[PDB]
Amino acid sequence: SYELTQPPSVSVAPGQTARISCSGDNIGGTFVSWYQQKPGQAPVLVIYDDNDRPSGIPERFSGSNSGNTATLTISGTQAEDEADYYCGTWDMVTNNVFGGGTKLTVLGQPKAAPSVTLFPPSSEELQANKATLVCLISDFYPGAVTVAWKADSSPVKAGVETTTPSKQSNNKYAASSYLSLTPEQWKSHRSYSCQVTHEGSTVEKTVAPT
Amino acid sequence: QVQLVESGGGLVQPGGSLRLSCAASGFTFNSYWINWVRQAPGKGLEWVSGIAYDSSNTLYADSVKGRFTISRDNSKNTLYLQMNSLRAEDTAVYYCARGLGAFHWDMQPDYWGQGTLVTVSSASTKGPSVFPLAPSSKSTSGGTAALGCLVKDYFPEPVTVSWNSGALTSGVHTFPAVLQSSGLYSLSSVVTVPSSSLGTQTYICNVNHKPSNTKVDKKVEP
Repeated sequence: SYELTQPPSVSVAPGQTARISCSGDNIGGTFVSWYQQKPGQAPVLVIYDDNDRPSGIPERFSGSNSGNTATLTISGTQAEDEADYYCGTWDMVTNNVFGGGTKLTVLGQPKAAPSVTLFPPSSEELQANKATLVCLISDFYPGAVTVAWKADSSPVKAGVETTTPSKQSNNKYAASSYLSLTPEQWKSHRSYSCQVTHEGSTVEKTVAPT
Repeated sequence: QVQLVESGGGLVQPGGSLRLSCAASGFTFNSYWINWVRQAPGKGLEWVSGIAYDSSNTLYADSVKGRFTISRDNSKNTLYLQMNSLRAEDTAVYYCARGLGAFHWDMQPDYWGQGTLVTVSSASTKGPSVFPLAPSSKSTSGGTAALGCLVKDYFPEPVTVSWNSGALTSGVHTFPAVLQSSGLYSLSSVVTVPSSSLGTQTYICNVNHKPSNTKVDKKVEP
């Protein structure tokens, strides 16, 4: 039965209307609820039973539900409305189901590309029979990045661990990626690169054995 | 004011068990369906279990059925989740969440607690290995330079990193840790400094890990 599907991301200018949709097979015959969740905070109900509003919720939040689509509309979107939004329903088969969430951005800072710093394994770690290449990614906005490694232009999937972006202390984001090899592997290619792509374009740093 | 306060989360190993509780106040607890809903770090919401106002009906997600047991104490305004045969993929913040009304069909959450964190991992406690990330070439002479410390393979969180015993804080960026497949964590801390300072000034990272009683200084040189 029951998957509910939302778009990962929606953007609005301040004062523009945001619309977040939530789709499911005859979702129109369930009672849809909507939750807003800010970073590090519990979800808060903003609409229940398709279109009703708890007291305390600003009148700009409204809801709709017909056919395969339910929609949460925010008119005159404000800065504080920036959050993840989840749609939710109940049905006999799967009980309480939630959509995957939709991050809403109110165009809030200017774009900033990532700084990428890439460190080769240390002589200390190579003496201890290991090697880690460390790729540090900072000062970006908005907060999504795609990182990739190459061993002399040849792609690598083996041995790569990458964090998800976390909001900084100046309203931009940081992440890191680590590529773990053996010393022989590390000597066995003539160079290595983390290639970081930020909505738009690709930044690259490269390192070579010594 | 409706309040829901969860507790009992913590670290535990796969195969092991834990009991969470949620103490409620500011509404008539006895007349509402109550839920547990969980959120894995950076993931969406997943309903876990719910119980009718009169404990006549109890429901579980298929992911959890047969291992978790929900119950309530209407005399103490308290809800419990006994979680047995834990798996790594049960790691999440667990929220207690009041339903709209009393019965299963009213089970959609309206009010949520702040939640309690449950980390399920088979890793043993381990202090980090600390490696220097030597300054190389990136900007230039009469510019700034970046050097750091690689704190590899520790468990559990958290680790504290300072530079020169706390004396250097300006220019320090310590990055959130990566959780590797090994189930062990790693992080990095970099400081930016005048390039001209390299090799007249000393830079030592201090890495503290309370769980393993580990305190490591590492000198970082060109």
